[PDB]
Amino acid sequence: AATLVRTDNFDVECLLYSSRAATSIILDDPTVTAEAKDIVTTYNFTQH
Amino acid sequence: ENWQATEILPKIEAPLNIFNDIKTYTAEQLFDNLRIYFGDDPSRYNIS
Amino acid sequence: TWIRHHVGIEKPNPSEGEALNIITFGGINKNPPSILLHGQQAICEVIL
Amino acid sequence: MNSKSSARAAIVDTVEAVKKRKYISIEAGTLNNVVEKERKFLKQFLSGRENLRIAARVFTPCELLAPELENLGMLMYRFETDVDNPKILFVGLFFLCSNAFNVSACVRTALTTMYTNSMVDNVLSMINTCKYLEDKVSLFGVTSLVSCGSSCLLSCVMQGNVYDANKENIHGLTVLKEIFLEPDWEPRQHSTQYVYVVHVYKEVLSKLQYGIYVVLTSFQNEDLVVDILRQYFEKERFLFLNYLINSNTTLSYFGSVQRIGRCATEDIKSGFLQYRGITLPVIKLENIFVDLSEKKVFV
Amino acid sequence: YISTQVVSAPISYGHFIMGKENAVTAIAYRAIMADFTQFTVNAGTEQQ
Amino acid sequence: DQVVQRIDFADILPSVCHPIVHDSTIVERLMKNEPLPTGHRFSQLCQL
Amino acid sequence: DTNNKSEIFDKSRAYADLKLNTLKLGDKLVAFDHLHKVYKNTDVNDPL
Amino acid sequence: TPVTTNINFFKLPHNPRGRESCMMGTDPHNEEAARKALYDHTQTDSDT
Amino acid sequence: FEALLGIYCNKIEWINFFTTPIAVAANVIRFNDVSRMTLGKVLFFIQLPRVATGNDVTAPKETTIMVAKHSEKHPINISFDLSAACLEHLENTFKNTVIDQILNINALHTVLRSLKNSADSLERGLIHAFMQTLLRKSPPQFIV
Repeated sequence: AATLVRTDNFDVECLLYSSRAATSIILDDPTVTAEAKDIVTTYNFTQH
Repeated sequence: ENWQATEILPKIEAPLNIFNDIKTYTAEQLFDNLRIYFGDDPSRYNIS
Repeated sequence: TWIRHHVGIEKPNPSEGEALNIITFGGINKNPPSILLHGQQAICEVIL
Repeated sequence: MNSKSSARAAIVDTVEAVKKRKYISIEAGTLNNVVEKERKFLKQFLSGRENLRIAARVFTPCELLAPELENLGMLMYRFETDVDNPKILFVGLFFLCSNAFNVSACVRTALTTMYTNSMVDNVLSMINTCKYLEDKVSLFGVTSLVSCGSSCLLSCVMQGNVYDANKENIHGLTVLKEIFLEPDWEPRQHSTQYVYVVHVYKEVLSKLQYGIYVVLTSFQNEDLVVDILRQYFEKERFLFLNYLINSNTTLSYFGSVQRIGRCATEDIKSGFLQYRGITLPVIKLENIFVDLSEKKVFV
Repeated sequence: YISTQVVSAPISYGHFIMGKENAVTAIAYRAIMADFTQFTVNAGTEQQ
Repeated sequence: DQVVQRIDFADILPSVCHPIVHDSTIVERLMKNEPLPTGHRFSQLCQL
Repeated sequence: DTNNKSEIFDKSRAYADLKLNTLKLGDKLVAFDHLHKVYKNTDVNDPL
Repeated sequence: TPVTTNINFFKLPHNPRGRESCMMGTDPHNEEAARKALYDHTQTDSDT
Repeated sequence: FEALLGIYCNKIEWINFFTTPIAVAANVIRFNDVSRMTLGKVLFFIQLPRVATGNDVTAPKETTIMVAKHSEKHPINISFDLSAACLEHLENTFKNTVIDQILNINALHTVLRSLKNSADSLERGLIHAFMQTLLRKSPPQFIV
C-alpha cells in the first residue's frame, strides 16, 4: 500500500494586530550618492 | 505615430482615472497604441 | 530501456558532464505543459 | 534630513564634474586684445574628454552596404585583400551570414536577393577562394554614421556605447535571429550578459563552410565559455578531428570565440528589419558597451 | 435606499470653435491641436 | 473544483519503479553501522 | 534607581490632529485600517 | 466510445471535445504550444 | 483633418508616514549615526514579589531577572537616473532657440519630478520595511 502525501498552497488574506508604540525606529536622514556614467547619471538615495 | 508631444507638451492632471493598476493593462494589452520605456529614453529631443 | 518504456519517461538518460551537472546545478528537463487549468501540483510517495 | 537639498547638491556636483572634465581653466594672462568670438572660445575652451567612446572613420565602396546604409548598428568585418588599390575592405555581418551555413535556405536566399550585384558576387568569390576565414576577414566593430556618398563613409565604434554625437538615439547591435543562441542552463541568469561572436567551421565532403554564431551568457570567464561551447559542439568537433588531418588547408582549429561587449538583460528586444520589402527577423540588443577581447580558438 | 434628489445638471451643449490658428493648421497640415492658444502661451514659460 | 480524480498503481509506477528502491547498498551500509543489539535480544535474534 | 525620561525614546516633537477609524472593544479604542491606499499602484503586493 | 467515464466527464461544465480547449491556460502568442495543447497526447490534459 | 484632443496625465499620490495609522504602532526618532551604530540594546530589570510559605515548607529566595532586548537594523534604497542627452539639455543652452528652451525646461521638470518620486519612494519603502518587520515578528494567534 502507500501513503500519498501532497501539499497545497492557498491565497490567504491575513490581518495583523499590534499594541501601540510597540517598537521604535531610529533612522538616518536619507543620504544621496551619484554615479556619473557616460550615458546616464544614477542617483541613489539610501536610508538606514 | 508621434509620442514626443506626450513626452514634452503641456498636460492636464486627472484624479483617479485608474482605480486599478495599469501594470495589468500594459502587460496584457488593453490598449491599441502604447509606448513604454523603463530607462529614460533620450530620443525625446531630436526634433526634426 | 524497458523500465523507461513502461513508466513512460520516454527520454534518454541525462548524460555525463553537462547534462548531469545541469541536473546537479539543478534543472527541469520537462517542457511546461501547454495547457493548465488549476495551478500547481506535486505528490510525493511512501511505500507501505 | 532635508533630503531634497542634498539631492540638488549631488546633482550640482555631478554637473560641475561634467564641466570639469569638459572645459579647462586658462591661466594665460588673457589680455583684452582679442575679438569677442575668440574671447568666448578662450573662456570655454573645449576638449575631447567628454564622449569617451572610440570611433574610426572608414571608406567602403557602397555596393556592399545594402541594408546597413539604412539600419544603423551592425557588426562590420575587415577583409584584407591582395589588391594594392584597396588594401582593406569592409563587410556586413549579414553579407557574411549569406554563405554562413547556420542560416536556413529561405532566409539565406532572401538576404542574397538583397545582396545581389557584381561587386558583392566577386567579393564572395574571393572569400570562398580564401582558405580559412577568421584571419583573412576579421571582426571590426559596430556601425554608426553611414554617409553614403560615392564611396560611403562609415564610422565604427571600437569601444564604448554606440552613438555618433549629441549622445542621443544610442543605437544597438542588430543580430539575425537565426544565427544566435545562448548556451547556459538558465538563460538570462541574473543581470547584464556578455555578448560573444563564435565562428564555427564545417566540412560537407568537399570544402569548408563557416558558421557565424552569436552567444549571450552570464559568464565572463572565457575558459568557462569555451568549456560550455565544446559541450555544445562536441559532435561536429569530432567530424573535424577526422577532417583536419586528411586536409592540408592551413588551419588548426574548429572555431573561435571573441567578446563584443556588455549588454543588459532588460535591453534585449525582438523585432524585424526590412529592406526592399524583405521582412527579416532580428534580436535587437539595445544598449551595448563594446569591448573587443582577443580571439580564443577551440579545436 | 431610493430617494429623489435635486441635481444641478447641464441643459445645453458645450461649444468648441476653431481659431485662425487651428484653421490654418487644418488647411495646411491636415491636423488640429486642441487648446493651441493656451498651449502656445505656456509653451516657453516655466509652467509647461 | 468538484472533478473526481483517480490514483492508480499504473500511476504510482514512476515513483516506485526507480532503481534506488531496488538498491540494497545504502540499507546494507546504514544497518551495518547501526550498533549491535543488547544481550537479551542478541541471544534470541543474532544466533543463526 | 530613579530616572524620569529616556532621551533615546522620549524627545520633544510637534503634534497635530487627524482622524482614524476606531473600534471599541471593552473600553479599548483601536485604530483600524487597511494599507491598500499606500499599496494601490506599486510593484509589490500587500504583504498581509 | 461506450467506455467514456461519466464521473470524470459528464457531471461537470466541461468541453465536449474530450480534451478541454480553454485558452486561459495556454502561453499567449505561442501557436506551437497552442496546437500542442489542442492536440498533442504526448502531454496530458489536466484534471485526469 | 485628424484631430488631437487634450493630453491628460496622472497624479502620483504622496504619502506622509504620520498620516497612515501604522505610526501608532511606530515611534520614530532621527539619529544621524545609526549607520555607525553596530547594535542598539535596551536593558530591563525585573524583581519578583515573594509570598511567605506554609508550615514545614521550603521558602523561595529573592528573584531578580535581568534581560536585554536587541536592535535589528535594516536599510532601504531608491535609485533613478537622468540620461546624458538630458544632462546636456539641463543647463548649458547651446543657443537661444525656442526648441532648446522647450527641451531645457522639460529636462528641468524631469529632474525635479524624479527627485520627488524618489522621496515618495523612500517613504513607501519605510512603510514596507516596517510592515515587513512586523510580519516577521508576529506569531500566529493559536500559539498566542
